[PDB]
Amino acid sequence: LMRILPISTIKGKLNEFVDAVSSTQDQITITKNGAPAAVLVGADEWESLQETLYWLAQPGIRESIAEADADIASGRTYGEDEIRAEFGVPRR
Amino acid sequence: LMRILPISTIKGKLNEFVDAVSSTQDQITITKNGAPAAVLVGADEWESLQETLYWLAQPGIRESIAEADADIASGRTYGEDEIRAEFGVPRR
Amino acid sequence: DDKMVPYTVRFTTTARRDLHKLPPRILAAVVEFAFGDLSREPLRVGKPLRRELAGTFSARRGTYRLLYRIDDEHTTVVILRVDHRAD
Amino acid sequence: VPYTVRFTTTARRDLHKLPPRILAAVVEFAFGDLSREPLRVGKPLRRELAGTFSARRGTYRLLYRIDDEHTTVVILRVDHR
Ligand SMILES: [Cl-]
Repeated sequence: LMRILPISTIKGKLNEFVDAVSSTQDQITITKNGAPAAVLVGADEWESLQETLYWLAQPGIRESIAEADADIASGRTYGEDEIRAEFGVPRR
Repeated sequence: LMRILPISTIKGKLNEFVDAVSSTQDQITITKNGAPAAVLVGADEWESLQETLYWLAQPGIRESIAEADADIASGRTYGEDEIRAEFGVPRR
Repeated sequence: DDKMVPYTVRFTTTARRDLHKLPPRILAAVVEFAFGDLSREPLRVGKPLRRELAGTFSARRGTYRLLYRIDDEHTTVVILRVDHRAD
Repeated sequence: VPYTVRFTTTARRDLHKLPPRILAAVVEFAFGDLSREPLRVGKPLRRELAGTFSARRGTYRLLYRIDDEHTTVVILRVDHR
């Protein structure tokens, strides 16, 4: 959901609007004098966005994902015992 | 500047907090009980993030910026007269 | 944020190649925007970008965008990229 | 309870480029906290990255998928500062 709301609609229901974006991808553009002034989103949503920004900026990101996706489809993956033994990082 | 503030601090003071973010790059994480619930930012800051995401959706964006930056340092740039000539877009 | 004088607008080779991708009406609109409104108010028509693209600005008109840098000391704007997306 | 964590060949190549202390930290996280709560230590990504998750740690990030049907986490990429 992508709601545009006056600040008067928010005031007094702050708990509820915060609860709503918190548990979802919803955003609220908050207007003041009819003009957008701020945006409210969930904390988890804000993190998702920051990490998306990070990853999209990395070189060969899409090619990486396509190659890793082809590994997944062929079973070219390694589990804990194999990785710990190849890289010399024993448990315990 | 990221500030982390309890929702009890925001309540009844939402005008002032919206004013504090709409004019700046600052962000407010609003908590319930030390747990982050929502993030408030200015409308302009939100638009900056959305436009950054738009450009980051272009494959090879940072490499093409490095090439453009090398262009600038090397004088491979084109001014109005040359651009309007090549593309047949005369003034007025 | 107002600029006292119009900035000199320049296109990099990368941006010029982008111009070539556009059909003539859009190509002409981009050129008139770059040398008109963008030149006159390089800060007001765009937004600064963030994180790894910090230092660049994006200006949108309808379905096209220009990516650019501002050099205040030399009253110059340099266009790095032009993109058009019909949706 | 804990998910089975796997590294793709692609992500394994990334591991080989790490300083040994960071390599060890990645291995301990991947087969520890990540295995226990992959939805808590990471976040789902958006736009064209929808379907993948990022876990940000001090010096490194892991890019991964979560397959709930088979209770598996698969690492796609490891990035390090
Ligand atoms: Cl990282």
